[PDB]
Amino acid sequence: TALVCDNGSGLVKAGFAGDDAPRAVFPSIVGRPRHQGVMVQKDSYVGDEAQSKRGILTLKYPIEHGIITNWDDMEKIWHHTFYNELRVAPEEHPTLLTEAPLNPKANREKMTQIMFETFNVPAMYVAIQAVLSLYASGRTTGIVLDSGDGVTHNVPIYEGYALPHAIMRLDLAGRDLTDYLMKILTERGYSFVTTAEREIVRDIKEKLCYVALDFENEMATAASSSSLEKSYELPDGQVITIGNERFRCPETLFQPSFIGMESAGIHETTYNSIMKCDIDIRKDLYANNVMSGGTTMYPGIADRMQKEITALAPSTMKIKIIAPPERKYSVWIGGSILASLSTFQQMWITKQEYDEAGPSIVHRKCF
Amino acid sequence: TALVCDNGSGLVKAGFAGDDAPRAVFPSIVGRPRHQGVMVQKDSYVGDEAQSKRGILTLKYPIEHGIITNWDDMEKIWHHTFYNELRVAPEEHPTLLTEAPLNPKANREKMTQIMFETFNVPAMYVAIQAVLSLYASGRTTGIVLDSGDGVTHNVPIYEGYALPHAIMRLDLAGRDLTDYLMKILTERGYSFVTTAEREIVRDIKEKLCYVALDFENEMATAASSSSLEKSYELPDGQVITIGNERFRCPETLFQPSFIGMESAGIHETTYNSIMKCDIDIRKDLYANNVMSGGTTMYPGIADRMQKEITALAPSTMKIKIIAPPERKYSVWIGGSILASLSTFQQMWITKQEYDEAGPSIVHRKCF
Amino acid sequence: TALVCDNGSGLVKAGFAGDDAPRAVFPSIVGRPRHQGVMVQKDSYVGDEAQSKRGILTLKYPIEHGIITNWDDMEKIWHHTFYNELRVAPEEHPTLLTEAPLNPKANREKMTQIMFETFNVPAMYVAIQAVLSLYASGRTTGIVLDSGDGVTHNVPIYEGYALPHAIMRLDLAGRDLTDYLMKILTERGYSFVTTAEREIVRDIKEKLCYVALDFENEMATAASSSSLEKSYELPDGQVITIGNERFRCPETLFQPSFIGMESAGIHETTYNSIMKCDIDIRKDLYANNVMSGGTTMYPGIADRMQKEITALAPSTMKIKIIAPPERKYSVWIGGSILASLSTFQQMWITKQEYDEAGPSIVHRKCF
Amino acid sequence: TALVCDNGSGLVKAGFAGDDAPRAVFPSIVGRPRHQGVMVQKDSYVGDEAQSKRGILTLKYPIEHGIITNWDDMEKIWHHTFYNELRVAPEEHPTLLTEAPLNPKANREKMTQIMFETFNVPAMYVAIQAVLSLYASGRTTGIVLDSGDGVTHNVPIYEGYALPHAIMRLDLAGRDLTDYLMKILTERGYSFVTTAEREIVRDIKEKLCYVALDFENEMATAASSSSLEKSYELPDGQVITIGNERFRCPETLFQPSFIGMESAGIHETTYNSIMKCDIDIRKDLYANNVMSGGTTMYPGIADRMQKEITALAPSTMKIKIIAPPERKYSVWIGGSILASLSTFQQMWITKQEYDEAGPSIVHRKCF
Amino acid sequence: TALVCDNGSGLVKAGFAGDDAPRAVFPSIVGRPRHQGVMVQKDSYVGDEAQSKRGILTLKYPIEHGIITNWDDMEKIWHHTFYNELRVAPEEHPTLLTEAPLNPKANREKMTQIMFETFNVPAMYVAIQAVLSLYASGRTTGIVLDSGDGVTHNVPIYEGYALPHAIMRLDLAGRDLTDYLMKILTERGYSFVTTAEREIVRDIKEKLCYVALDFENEMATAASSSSLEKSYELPDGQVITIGNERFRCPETLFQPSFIGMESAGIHETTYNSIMKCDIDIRKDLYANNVMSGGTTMYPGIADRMQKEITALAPSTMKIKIIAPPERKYSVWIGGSILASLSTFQQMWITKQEYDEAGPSIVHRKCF
Ligand SMILES: Nc1ncnc2c1ncn2[C@@H]1O[C@H](COP(=O)(O)OP(=O)(O)O)[C@@H](O)[C@H]1O
Ligand SMILES: Nc1ncnc2c1ncn2[C@@H]1O[C@H](COP(=O)(O)OP(=O)(O)O)[C@@H](O)[C@H]1O
Ligand SMILES: Nc1ncnc2c1ncn2[C@@H]1O[C@H](COP(=O)(O)OP(=O)(O)O)[C@@H](O)[C@H]1O
Ligand SMILES: Nc1ncnc2c1ncn2[C@@H]1O[C@H](COP(=O)(O)OP(=O)(O)O)[C@@H](O)[C@H]1O
Ligand SMILES: Nc1ncnc2c1ncn2[C@@H]1O[C@H](COP(=O)(O)OP(=O)(O)O)[C@@H](O)[C@H]1O
Ligand SMILES: [Ca+2]
Ligand SMILES: [Ca+2]
Ligand SMILES: [Ca+2]
Ligand SMILES: [Ca+2]
Ligand SMILES: [Ca+2]
Repeated sequence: TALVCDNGSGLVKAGFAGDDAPRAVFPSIVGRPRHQGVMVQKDSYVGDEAQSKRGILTLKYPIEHGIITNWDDMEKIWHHTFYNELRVAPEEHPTLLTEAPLNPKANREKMTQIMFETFNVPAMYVAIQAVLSLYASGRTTGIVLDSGDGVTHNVPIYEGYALPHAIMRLDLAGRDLTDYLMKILTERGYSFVTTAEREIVRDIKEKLCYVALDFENEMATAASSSSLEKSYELPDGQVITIGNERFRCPETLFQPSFIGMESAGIHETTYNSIMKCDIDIRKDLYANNVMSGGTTMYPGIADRMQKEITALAPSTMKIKIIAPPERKYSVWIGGSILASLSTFQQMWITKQEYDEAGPSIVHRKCF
Repeated sequence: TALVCDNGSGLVKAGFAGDDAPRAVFPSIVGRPRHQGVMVQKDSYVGDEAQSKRGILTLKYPIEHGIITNWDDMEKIWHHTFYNELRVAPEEHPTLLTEAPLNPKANREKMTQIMFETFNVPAMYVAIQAVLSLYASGRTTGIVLDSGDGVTHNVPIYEGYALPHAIMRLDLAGRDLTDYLMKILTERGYSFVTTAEREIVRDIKEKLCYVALDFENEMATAASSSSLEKSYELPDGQVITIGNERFRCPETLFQPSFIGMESAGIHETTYNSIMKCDIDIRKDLYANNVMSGGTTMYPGIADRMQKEITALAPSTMKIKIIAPPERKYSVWIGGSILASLSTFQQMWITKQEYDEAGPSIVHRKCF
Repeated sequence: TALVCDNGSGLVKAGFAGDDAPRAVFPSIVGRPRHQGVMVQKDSYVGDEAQSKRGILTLKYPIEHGIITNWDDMEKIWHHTFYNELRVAPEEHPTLLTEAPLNPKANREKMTQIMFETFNVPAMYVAIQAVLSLYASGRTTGIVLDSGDGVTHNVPIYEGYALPHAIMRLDLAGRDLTDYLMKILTERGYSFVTTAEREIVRDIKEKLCYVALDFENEMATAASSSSLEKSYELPDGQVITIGNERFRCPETLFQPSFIGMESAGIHETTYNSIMKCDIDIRKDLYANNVMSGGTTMYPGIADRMQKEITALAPSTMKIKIIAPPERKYSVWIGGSILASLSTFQQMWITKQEYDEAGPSIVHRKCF
Repeated sequence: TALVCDNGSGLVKAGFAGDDAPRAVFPSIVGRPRHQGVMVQKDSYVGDEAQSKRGILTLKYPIEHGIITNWDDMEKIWHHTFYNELRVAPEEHPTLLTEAPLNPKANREKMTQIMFETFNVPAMYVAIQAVLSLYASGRTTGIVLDSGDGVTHNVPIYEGYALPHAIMRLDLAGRDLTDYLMKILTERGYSFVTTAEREIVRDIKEKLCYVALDFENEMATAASSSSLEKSYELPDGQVITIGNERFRCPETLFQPSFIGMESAGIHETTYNSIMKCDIDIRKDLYANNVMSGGTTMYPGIADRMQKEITALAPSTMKIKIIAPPERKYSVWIGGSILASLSTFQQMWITKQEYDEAGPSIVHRKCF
Repeated sequence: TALVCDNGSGLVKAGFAGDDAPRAVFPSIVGRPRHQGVMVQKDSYVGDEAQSKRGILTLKYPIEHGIITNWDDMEKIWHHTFYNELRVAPEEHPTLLTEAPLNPKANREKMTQIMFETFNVPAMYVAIQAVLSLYASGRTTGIVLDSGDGVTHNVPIYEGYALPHAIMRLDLAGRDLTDYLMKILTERGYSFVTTAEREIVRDIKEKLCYVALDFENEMATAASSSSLEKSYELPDGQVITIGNERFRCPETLFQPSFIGMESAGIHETTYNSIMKCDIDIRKDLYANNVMSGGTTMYPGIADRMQKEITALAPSTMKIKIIAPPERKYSVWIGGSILASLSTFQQMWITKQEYDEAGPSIVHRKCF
């Protein structure tokens, strides 16, 4: 059976092809002790173990904005995934990996070299995340908006054909929203600075943040009463209360100037991607906006996207946002479907054709 | 076998590693005759012999506030410990010594030079007292409050890692409480002035003093009736009676302004040490307050610490004070466990590496 | 004429706009008697009077890390500043106040409410300290590194435009270095514990501490000879000698792990702030590193910053550290220039627009 | 007008507030006949009358070491003071009384009960003797060394604030020196045994004893020649000659081991009191050593104290001993100043607040 | 062999060291003829010869109250002791002499000068009588009450250390009791006036006097019946009868006011000496009251001392009076033990060190 490993900037989603859910979901973090040991303990911790000991660790993400920046730490995470989480021998399982579009070419070349020389997989494949999200929705046409921890990207697909010139990629996703929430939480006197405290702010974001339908009207409501304020208990028992920060943090997705970026929000980027496509397919793309990734899980984000794109598109077009309840795992679920197709069993990069072409084989066999 | 010698400001606790109790416990005192001998007697007396002849001696503690101030007298005490109490040859026993944190560096350097050049030990090691107390409790996480005769100090440890920036040290312990009891005993007309009479007041403190749960409510009870008053027979048959002095003396631990100190009490110091630690480990520290040392042996001190820290900590935190019945010997018991570990046998400072680095070897091998 | 009051965590710098130096510079401290008065004396002392009577006082800083934590004590300091130091009526002087960036919003709201309701100023304004430092240097472009007693912060400014997303703030400044010096002075047997003795250590720091160009090479020099050791006479005539503590204390600015912080040093933070800025302005920022505040007054800190940033920046960039000799008062001097500009006279928050908008007016009129 | 009564162990100093000298100075003695009356005389004699009839009386001091041990005899002395010496009605005069610090609490409680119930004073107050000595010197800062007939005590005061934890009390004063002189006078064959003869030795002490600057060098001078020997005529015409006894008797103040005491001399005790004070006030205490009491009236004691403290203090400190010529009455003179202050008229313990609180009112109204 | 000469006020006890009893015991008297010789006899008689011819002699004691008042007569007694009683050459025997404590310094200086220049002893030593009594009892701890013919003195010794400040000396002993018995014998009409008749009264005292357990109850018994009356035959055959004089004479030891002295009795003096000692040794002193000297030989004096001290001491203390049957010679027996110790042979004052230091050598070599 094939292995499906979705190495996100934030989480590792790993499992076996054919299943309906990832078997192993854990943070893509490596932690190392920052204090001195006095009781006569490992050199580093990975995943959930690093998350539970984060009080005495410095946490490092080896993947930033979909790009692997620390290959020694990324090998620790893959090793932890295969041997400790899946408890499997990689030498007998074809491994399907994922990647954001418009990534550096050396990224997937080094992924290929490590899978074939360090883990000795029989075959591997690198798919594009947004394409897998369309497999999970059971569609062959649609513009996918995938937003994870590192990258937000749009990929328009029509009848199984990608329009690569219309692919959009924005280096603004969950981790940037977490950093922004940390910044605006200082307005109320709350100081989160360490990498461990960043994990606390991320949990605050996932529980209390939501997308306002009308941002300026929501800002007036939060300034007139405390009906929007909610409380959250920190790990040490302290209770913090946040008001408009709940919807100001996800508003960065629609107004990237909040964090100093010049790019347009995800609604304009989606519309700009559709407008780069041929005029005869735009109507089908307007009706099949597929959202995937953890950053699309904010309450109200589908209604806001619906409202924003409707204002940009012609009035006669039917705008439909497809937001499945399980869209946090759409990339893995789509990869599980793809790796189980009988038509896909010819698409694997085998060890034989890697030995005669080097790691550059991945560029002429994977989109 | 290894020797474990806990040189406290008040008592010497010495024994062999692997045992469950110190073999030799005696006062860390040197006494010299202050009168003229007329019957044709030693130049000085050490330990229990000085305590039994204290009527004609001036008693001197060579260790004050965990710092050895008289090295000639300290050598007499170590000599008495090895040859008279343990009856052992130090040249064939690795010796584990203890020290309070944040001590002067010359203190443990001169300890190393004396052990290697005067007693010619094969190896030695200087541990921190609070760390050894955590070994004795069988824990790897907790904030240790060790209070002996000289020093009260807090050391937070999480998963075997010390947080040195959160270590607190207060030069207020048993000997300061004894001096304060001597002062407030003059309110009833009892005058203790000599060093021998200070030993009598110390015995009064250990037998009659206790910690009040509510100090101001206890002061009103002692002022309304004599139900709190207790009697004590002096060595010469005189009987003294003390009332609120029983709980006013240990109250100095929680209100150091009684003796003119500006520092906060041991409850606030414990809380300040926890608040200096990372927020993700505070909950485990709140549940693992370990008390050790003779000054934590007052009846009611665990209930008072529980009450005081609960008022400082958030209401959802579970405050648990660990006060073992044998906590007066926790430092020695922990040192006996550490010196018996197979993983510790590489941590000794051997005579070979001392001959090539001098006494400064102790700073890069001992915490 | 306008009043310029720079309320630092450590010092109050106050004076009149148009002058070239603050008229009143005194410690931002409130002292209260901790002993019992027996001679038939005020309830509290402020500023220089508290510093001269500190032997019998407990000293409190109302501002910690640029945040006012005791508003009753802060009102005493402002009252002392206006009526006793400047000897002025605040009801007839617009008051320019300063603040660190990324402060809690309630801080400058309560500053506005006190200035308008307690002191009844006609107008006020809250400026950012680093921006004022750029006014003092006569520049419109540069990255300001301001480090006082409470906060170290970087603000990059290009052609008069701030890049707020690149603003960095580190809660590590002079007071943390003083606390660290107090800790490592115990290595030589010197014990400073009281708030009054902390003022002695601060004076030791300002006179003997310096920044080593190469820290590890300086540590080897101090360990081989006593050429680096210097003496200092305490107020009671005792003489202390310190060696490597002279440069170990300021080294915390470049290695915050000395005090248990995870953040990067001030050189990496400066470089990270420049790298967050647009690529077209980085060359001008590299050539205009402006240092201000008392914590940048260590001998050798400009040469060390020059060396550290040069190692981080590309080799073709010209790194220039601007360290004026009067940079301890740059914030006040810049505020004196700003409050005297004819273009600034429209920027004041007047009492009229405060009466119709409440203290929240300060957020939409002050950066 | 207020009455100022300084009840010393040796002398009663009584007078009216506002005066510059006590009106009544007489010995605090009660004498009773020890022989049989044959001529057909009182039951007891008080003060100067007991001193003139001491040949046929047994003399008793009701105050020993500042503690009233015979309350029936002490009432006789107070009665003699009010009605026979001052010739006044105590029911119309507030009475200021004095006491040594660290006295039993029952001492000043019974003083309060007798003044309010036996003599029916309208108001009373119990001051500390050393504090009054500082009033007499016109100072608000200084360490007072008061040594009378019963108690030697040090009280450091800074800016009107006492440091109670630094108060030192030594039960070694004039009466112990008299007893020691009686003992060493037997070396020359002179035998004084009765209580009446003790009064003769006291007069010898006050006339011939002095403090040697260098004791061992003075002992060699007295052993080589008779230049130090002086004569004294006893009441019966016999002439005695004393040599080194002149300076051996006051040397007990600096070497209390002469009379079997373990405590340090008055110079070390003064230095130990200063060293218990905060480091920032020690320089002012070194320059303001105030001496008071009859036992500081030995010729050369200020030069000896100056020499001894200079050897203990750092070389850069300026040691200044303040020894007024009228320092034998400093306690009374200071009490006369205090009782005449307009600010003190609220400090009296009135009869009204004594009737509602009992004699325990004196503890919460008097230091 | 060494000579041990105990020169008491009443008797000379002389012998050789190592023996268990003095070889020569005779009265310390010199008699001279007071009538005219008519038969054609010495100029003076010494010792037993003076006692047998006392009818025609005037008897003189050269020692009064332990002080040699007639040095020409004392030389006659020493000459009689060496040549007539011991029949020995003093030039070949080290001589141990005794003395009461608190004696004039010239007394033992002139003893040293006479022994070295008149008798030319090779070495000599002056011991304290009470210390020798403790040697005789085989103890190293105890308070010795030695009462001879001239002096009653208490010396507390603990573990071989004397407490000189607690030494008590009372110039009331056997000779004062003899004089008092002579006075109260006139109540019955018996007149003894001459020095020879004083020797008769002394013999009456030694045979008939005893100490009453309860004095006032014994006085009532003697006044109701004649059961206490005893008879005594004078040398001329006359028979005298005495009643309450038997116990009134020794009662002066417990009530010195009988002879006009102000001092306390021997029981209070013993208790006052113990109370001057450190509190930790009082229990051992209470259990080791050693009595010595001829004046402690009255029947019932140990039971009376036991009863009197028990009433003064705390009820939990065990009072034990050690009264050996041979305690009349305890000083000599102890001196015989001391002079025979091998450790004492370095303590002698030799003729060599006397020739270089003069008679003042005795003060820095003898206690
Ligand atoms: N309920 C939620 N609301 C908002 N954000 C969420 C929620 N759940 C997860 N996220 C965010 O989604 C991001 C990563 O999710 P995921 O789609 O797995 O991306 P990746 O594949 O990069 O790990 C994280 O930054 C996380 O904060
Ligand atoms: N039962 C008790 N109650 C109160 N204090 C005690 C008790 N037992 C011992 N102590 C105090 O503990 C102090 C020293 O104990 P210890 O922990 O051995 O410290 P150290 O290691 O410094 O000798 C002494 O000052 C003693 O007075
Ligand atoms: N010469 C110096 N060397 C090192 N530090 C100094 C020097 N002078 C002042 N400082 C430090 O600067 C800090 C505060 O200076 P300042 O810039 O006025 O800050 P603030 O505005 O917070 O008062 C103090 O902590 C002080 O110790
Ligand atoms: N000139 C002097 N020299 C030495 N001692 C003196 C002199 N005058 C008085 N004294 C001593 O001072 C003591 C008491 O003086 P005082 O200060 O009045 O004390 P108190 O208040 O206890 O009576 C007496 O013991 C006396 O012997
Ligand atoms: N049995 C006795 N009862 C009472 N007193 C006695 C007795 N025997 C001797 N004494 C008295 O003891 C005194 C001297 O005895 P001793 O101890 O030898 O003293 P010293 O050494 O002064 O001669 C004499 O005064 C004598 O009266
Ligand atoms: Ca993803
Ligand atoms: Ca200890
Ligand atoms: Ca500042
Ligand atoms: Ca006095
Ligand atoms: Ca005798």
